[PDB]
Amino acid sequence: DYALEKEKVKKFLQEFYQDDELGKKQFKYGNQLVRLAHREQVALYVDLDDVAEDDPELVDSICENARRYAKLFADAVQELLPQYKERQYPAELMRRFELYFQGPSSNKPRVIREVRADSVGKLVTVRGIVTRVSEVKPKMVVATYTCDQCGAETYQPIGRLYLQTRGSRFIKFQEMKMQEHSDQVPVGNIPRSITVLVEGENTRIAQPGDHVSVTGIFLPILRTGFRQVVQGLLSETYLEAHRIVKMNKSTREELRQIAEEDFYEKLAASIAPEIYGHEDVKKALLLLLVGGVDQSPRGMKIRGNINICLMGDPGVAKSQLLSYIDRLAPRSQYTTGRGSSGVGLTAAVLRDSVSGELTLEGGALVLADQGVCCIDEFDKMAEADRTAIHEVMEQQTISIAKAGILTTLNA
Amino acid sequence: DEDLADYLYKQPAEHLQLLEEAAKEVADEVTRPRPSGEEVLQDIQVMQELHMQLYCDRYLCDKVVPGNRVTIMGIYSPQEEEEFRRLAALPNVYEVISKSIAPSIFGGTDMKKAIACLLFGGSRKRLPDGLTRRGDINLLMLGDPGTAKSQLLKFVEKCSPIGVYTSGKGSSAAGLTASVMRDPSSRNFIMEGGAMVLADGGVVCIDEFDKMREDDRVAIHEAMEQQTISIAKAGITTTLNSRCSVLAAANSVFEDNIDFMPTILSRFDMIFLAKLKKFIAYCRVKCGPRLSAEAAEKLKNRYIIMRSGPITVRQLEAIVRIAEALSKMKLQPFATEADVEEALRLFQVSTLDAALSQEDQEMLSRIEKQLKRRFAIGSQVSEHSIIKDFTKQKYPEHAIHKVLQLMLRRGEIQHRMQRKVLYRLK
Amino acid sequence: SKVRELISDNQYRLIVNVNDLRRKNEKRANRLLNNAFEELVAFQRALKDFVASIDATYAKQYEEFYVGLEGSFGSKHVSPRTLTSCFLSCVVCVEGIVTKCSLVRPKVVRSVHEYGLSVYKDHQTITIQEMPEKAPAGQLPRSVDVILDDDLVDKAKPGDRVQVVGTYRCLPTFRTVLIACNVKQMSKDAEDIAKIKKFSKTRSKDIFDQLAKSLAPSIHGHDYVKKAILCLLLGGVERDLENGSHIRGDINILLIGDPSVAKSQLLRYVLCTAPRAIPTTGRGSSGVGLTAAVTTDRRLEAGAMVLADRGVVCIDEFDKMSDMDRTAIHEVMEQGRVTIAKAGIHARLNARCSVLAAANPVYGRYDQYKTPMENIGLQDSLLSRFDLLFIMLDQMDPEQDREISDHVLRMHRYRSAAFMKKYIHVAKIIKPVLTQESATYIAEEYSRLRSQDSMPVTARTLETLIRLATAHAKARMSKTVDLQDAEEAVELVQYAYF
Repeated sequence: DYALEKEKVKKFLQEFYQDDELGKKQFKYGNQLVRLAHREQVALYVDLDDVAEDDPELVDSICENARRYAKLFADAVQELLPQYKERQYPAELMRRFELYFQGPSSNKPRVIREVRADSVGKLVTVRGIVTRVSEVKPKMVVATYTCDQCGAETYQPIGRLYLQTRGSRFIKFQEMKMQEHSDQVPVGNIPRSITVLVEGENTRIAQPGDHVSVTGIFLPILRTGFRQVVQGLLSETYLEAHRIVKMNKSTREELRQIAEEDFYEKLAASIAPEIYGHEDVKKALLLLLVGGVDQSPRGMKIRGNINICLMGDPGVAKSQLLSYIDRLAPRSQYTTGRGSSGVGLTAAVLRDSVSGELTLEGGALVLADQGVCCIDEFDKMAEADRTAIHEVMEQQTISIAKAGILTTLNA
Repeated sequence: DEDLADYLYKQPAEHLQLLEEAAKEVADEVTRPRPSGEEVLQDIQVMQELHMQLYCDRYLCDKVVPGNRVTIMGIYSPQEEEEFRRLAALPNVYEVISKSIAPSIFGGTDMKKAIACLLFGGSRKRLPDGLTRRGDINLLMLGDPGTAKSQLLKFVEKCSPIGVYTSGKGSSAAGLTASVMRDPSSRNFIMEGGAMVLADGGVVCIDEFDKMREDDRVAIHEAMEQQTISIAKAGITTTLNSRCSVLAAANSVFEDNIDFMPTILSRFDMIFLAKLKKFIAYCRVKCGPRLSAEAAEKLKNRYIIMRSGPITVRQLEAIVRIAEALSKMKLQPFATEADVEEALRLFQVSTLDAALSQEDQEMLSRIEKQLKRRFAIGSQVSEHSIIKDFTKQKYPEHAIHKVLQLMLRRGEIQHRMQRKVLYRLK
Repeated sequence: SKVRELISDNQYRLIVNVNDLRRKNEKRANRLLNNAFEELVAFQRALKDFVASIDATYAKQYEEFYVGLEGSFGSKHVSPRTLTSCFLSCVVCVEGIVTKCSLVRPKVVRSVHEYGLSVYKDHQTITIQEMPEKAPAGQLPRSVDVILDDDLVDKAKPGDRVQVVGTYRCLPTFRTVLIACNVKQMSKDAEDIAKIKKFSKTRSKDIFDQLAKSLAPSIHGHDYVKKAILCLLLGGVERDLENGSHIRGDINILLIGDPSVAKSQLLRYVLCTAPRAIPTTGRGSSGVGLTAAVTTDRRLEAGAMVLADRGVVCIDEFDKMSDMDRTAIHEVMEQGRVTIAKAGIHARLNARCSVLAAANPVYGRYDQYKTPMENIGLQDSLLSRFDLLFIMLDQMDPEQDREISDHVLRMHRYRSAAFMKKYIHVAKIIKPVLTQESATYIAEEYSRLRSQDSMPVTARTLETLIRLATAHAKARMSKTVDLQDAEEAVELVQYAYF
């Protein structure tokens, strides 16, 4: 069905921009098309839900073949330009003009562990927690090369030859690391985290720690290379994040009989079970288990921080509860005094192999954007780790003053 | 038989192919049920240097180590006792035993006389519960060279039928013990062996034992203690007999004076023709001697006299080997207190050698004086400089290694900090 | 019906025992030739005839209809050491140790060797050396790793010793693996019994005061630590730590002294008597308790504290270790799981491993003066973390030293071991569960001792005292604790305090 219905999708794409009046006497998707040829918007996203209402083909099918129905979404868009155009690959061939995807919950944001051999070629979305923010670069995609004896532009994606930028096809890209939410891991496992493939205007966009959107999805630029999916030498499908988007925001005693009685009486008697009493402490833990993050507009930005210290470690095996706390506490991470460097909390940088130059990846604090920060042995966090602490006093406090990087991250 | 023997010698590779086929022909004609349960073949199959490569694969892969009791299972493309009995009868044989062994170019009688004990050694004790025990006392020969200790060790070496002269700071990839390595083809094994390896049961002339490689050093400490080492790889149960004996030759360095193990000089004793090869063997082959209890009485008494004096405990042990040499010098069932007392006269010297004649309690004080009470971070107090302050404080490189660079062994906070602060700062 | 129970909404793979296996015919999923390559695909294609009768939805080529072929196997049932080309392309009921594991990925579209023609496959190999704990006193392996197919991948984890049957995945020279077929955990799935029931009577004798000596054959003194050595030899492998955890009874012990102060020997005895026990000394340079994430291969060279899972170790020269090995032990002692996460190997692999530890009087010989917390410099918390910290002090006791060399020599030979090992197995699966009265007696005297040693930890000390009473009653094969079993522990912990 896939390799030879090229006319349909082109016919389809010839009509889907025409399939409504929502782009002002044009469909919304066509709203961008005049904006595309005029270079008003250059990248595109796609709400695939609008197609399944009349044709789940290219919806279930792209869900079966992201690449092809990615790649085939393009090759129509390739020859669709002259229909809206205000004026191998000719030079302009979507050269700075890009396509992304979106739509129903058939592509629910999946788990970093749940990438699969099934996830190859898959339509792919993810949420989770961010880190490993690389130094962006530009990045060529096509060696617009020279047939010097012959003159005009020549394109390879790849001896006496030169490979020359003036017509070549480039992009701004990064590496990223999505991480599990610390919420869907009530488990004896590592909260997994992923090498992410990151590109487009969805680079230079966001910080670590965010709970976010993704679409980890193949580019239309190639199906497999010269032929179908079967090949002999192949680098990795990792997470080709399209439409990375923040998550600002995703038992009643009125219908039930629950919040009526004092949690500040009751919640003690149902939290800290092993604990040998001293629920008094637990209250603040309860308070911190409430936190104070979601503020009313009185500028109380310090409301979020319940900044407690407990003094002395085989206190009941109070060593234990922080796991209990983290067993309670999502958005939560545990660390120890002398277990690692400040990047147990903070962040630091060096080269990587896969993609992206010098990914800043960060610690618990960098992981704990409005989280719950849990420590062993605060004393051994010697002067180095005494410090961003003493900044993290001040909320968004992972500040840098280094040659190439001088940011702060939102501790 | 007749139709195979001479043929099989020059032409093994086919006339025996008839046999196992003839065996398969008989085994089939033995007319059991004939499924492919061929693994019990190697049951009904019954019914390197002493290099060479030998048939070590599918049935043959990984059976034993080399140089063993050479049972060559395949083919690759008395009246002298009577003298020795007279020597065993002979009273002052001990000294010609001491001195017929001796180029009198050099050497205290005691020093040789260790060797005169050494070749007889202790015993190999298949004792009471699982665990066995040594039987062979070891010697650590330090001091100045200019001795022909080479010739001496070579004396032992070309005395030793079991025993090889070893080197140095290693050589090739055989250890002083069971080093191994990777066949490029699948890295099945490289039984590189060691110096005790070819000499297991013999004696090892370890040249510059101090200068050996650290690779075996972590290993040698035990098989020297244990006379066997374990291959500590992934799933290798094998632990190899390191039952060779010692000729641990190095220079007086610089049990305080080891690279990183000043107790391992525990593992030795205190050193600062083919007639024999017939002699010593038979009693090395026989004896199975013991110790007279009446000496054990004096021993227990003596050690109480020495406890009025681990050193003692292992000295207990070392004596228990030394006088055990004498019964083998004497073909005895057990050893008399004269042996012990002589062995004490042997060992008391070695103890006086063990003597040399203060604790480290002066050190950590003055170092903790220096480490934080002078300066925690150690800046300006660094081993670029404080070395001189150690040269002032008479704490040599060995001693700061004995203390300072093992104050980090103590988990010393500002020091191990300093080990990284002045890793580059000084 | 015998083929309709296969839920292929779920994982298509099945478990199959041999008794129902022989009942079918060719092309109806039997196995009677043991000619797997035809017998498997024919089984699957028989299943593909069964599913097409059950659900044509379930009849899909991307679904492989695989199986483990688990039950009553035997004729092939051996170890990697013992898995030879007589089984070449045969299904062997592999028992072994999952220690030295591999690195992960999907595989690529296996095309030469529906999301496109040739999708990746969730896959890696995983190592199996032969089952060591019954293995030779000394012997090299010819072992192998083993393929984990998609649904089987990440099922079990390194360090297990397991019951896994599958197909001797040889290549043509002579290089192989298995493809598991399926795992069962022998690690989960487990004659003189009545004799032990005769031996183990309280009418028989006090085994405890005996047996500590009946395996301490060559030790004058330390009769406390023998019982400790027994106690650490004793103990279960599970605490009902619901929704949390605490100090536990697998906790591990430290000792002070030289060998010939019995150090190595005790360990050697603990080693000679190490059933479910591996040792070390100090540094133990071979990924001590780690997988080590082994380069350009990648392997998981799962260390002792993986290899020691459901075990107890001996440490000699505990001081020797790296600070990281000083460190990571500290918590993984607590966790009992090996927090590893470099570029690649992320896990907290279980560390169900006790230890006995020994190390040196630092720069002493005597080293009496100070708290081992700096007397012996492996300083802080580890010691408080440890079960116990006894010192075989080098106190001249001439009246004993008189005896000691005699005590040397009654063993010199001028001219009951396995009995423990057969005792201990039966003990190791019992639970001497609580008694109020003992518990009263425990709860009686903790506070006393806690008060007595005033002139030491409630959240902890009780829990070892718990375990300490356990080993007593466990050695008794009793099913609930005796108030005397609860007693000697108080004496024992008192003997820690003397």
